[PDB]
Amino acid sequence: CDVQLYIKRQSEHSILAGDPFELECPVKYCANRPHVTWCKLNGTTCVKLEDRQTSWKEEKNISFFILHFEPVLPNDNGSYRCSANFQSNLIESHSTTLYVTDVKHHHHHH
Amino acid sequence: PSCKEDEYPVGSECCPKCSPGYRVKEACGELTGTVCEPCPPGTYIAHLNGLSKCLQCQMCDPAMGLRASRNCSRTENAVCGCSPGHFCIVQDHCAACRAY
Ligand SMILES: *[C@@H]1O[C@H](CO)[C@@H](O[C@@H]2O[C@H](CO)[C@@H](O)[C@H](O)[C@H]2NC(C)=O)[C@H](O)[C@H]1NC(C)=O
Ligand code: NI
Repeated sequence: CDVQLYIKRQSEHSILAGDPFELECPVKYCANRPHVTWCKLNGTTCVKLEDRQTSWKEEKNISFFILHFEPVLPNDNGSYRCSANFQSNLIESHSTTLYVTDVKHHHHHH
Repeated sequence: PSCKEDEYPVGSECCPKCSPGYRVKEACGELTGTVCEPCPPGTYIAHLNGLSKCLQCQMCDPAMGLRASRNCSRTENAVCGCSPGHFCIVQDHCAACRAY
């Protein structure tokens, strides 16, 4: 089989700071599961993530490498990418863009 | 055309650039990501890139009184400086040194 990452071009999500949320990077493989990581884009560099962290959920013919936001903070705004090392090669996914609304400082007047 | 800092143009749409130390082997689609490939020995790329071939490593010929102040790696170019007891006589950086 061919390894590949299935994030759609211009993927975006709109979520509330304060709620929990997961991003799911769909990974295709068959033989050995590849080492996957997530990173947030800050311009030129994609800085890797490790503090509030990741996990796998495996489905029939496609698995999901999951970045957990527990809860989502206001500063979690921005673009995110997963990368997969398989047999020395590297697959760079389309980024997905989180638009977090700061519920604390957001007010309905009505 | 309108690609973000981390994306590059292929066809009429944008695409994820490869990491430093890697070149583009196969281009993205609408749903699929960009396949990247390690730079061969003696080549490098220093930044996020959509290059299908890596750049050549700078050489530091000892016959020109040059020692490598830093080696070439896949992610970094080699930078030539002068060898023990030598001073620069040709300039971006030094390309030749004479002895004292
Ligand atoms: C660049 O790499 C060369 C080769 O790996 C280094 O030169 C070696 O230095 C080590 C000591 O650390 C010795 O074991 C070898 O005999 C040296 N090899 C040769 C042919 O010179 C060099 O020091 C490195 N320079 C830097 C700063 O990265
Ligand atoms: Ni509202």
